[PDB]
Amino acid sequence: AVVTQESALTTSPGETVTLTCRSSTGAVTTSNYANWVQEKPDHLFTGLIGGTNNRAPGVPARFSGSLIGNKAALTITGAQTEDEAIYFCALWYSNHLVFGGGTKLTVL
Amino acid sequence: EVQLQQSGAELVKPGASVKLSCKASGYTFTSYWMHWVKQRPGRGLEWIGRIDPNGGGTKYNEKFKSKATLTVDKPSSTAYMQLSSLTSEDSAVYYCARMWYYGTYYFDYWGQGTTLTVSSAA
Repeated sequence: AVVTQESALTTSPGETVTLTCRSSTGAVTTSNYANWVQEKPDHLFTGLIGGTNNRAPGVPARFSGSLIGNKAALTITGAQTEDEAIYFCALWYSNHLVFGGGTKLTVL
Repeated sequence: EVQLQQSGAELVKPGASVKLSCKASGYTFTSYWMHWVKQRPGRGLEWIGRIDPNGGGTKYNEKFKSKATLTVDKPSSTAYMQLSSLTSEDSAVYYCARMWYYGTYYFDYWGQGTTLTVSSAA
């Protein structure tokens, strides 16, 4: 299985932007337990959401996860300047975890 | 208060082995799994596997079956990953990242990463 994300997306401060996660095997299901992880400059990683829509404690409420159509999605509602970073999704396939290529989010 | 502190940079010869550490603190070590992830430029992130510090049960990426060995030491709240038969393909930054799995799943805290360079002794 191969996981695909948008290479790069551009948004503006305060706007709503949606990042997606694609599974090459078919539609993303709740059994894929989609995760979303954020990478900030200087190799600073933070987990945001797991199990599709479960936010880790302490993560800003503006980050939400869901399944939209055949993919898993990360919605950033009211993008902040500090949200500019690389976002990785990872899907579970019944024994192993596979990361997407990551999405570079630019916030104008 | 939660911290995942990984060992310092490593420089090793091709064909050798190396053991990386991830010292956990600020929480119940045995309550969260610990994943290991590999980062190489232009290659995003690559899952190595995870270990359940409660019993030391592991689940690996089949690609890393014969490469990585995950262990933990409960008393020192430290998770380890050994990488063997090193080649230039193993040169990367490695991270440990904890995961909650009781009722739901999610990553949260990640280590700062440890850089490994597989280099021939001139």
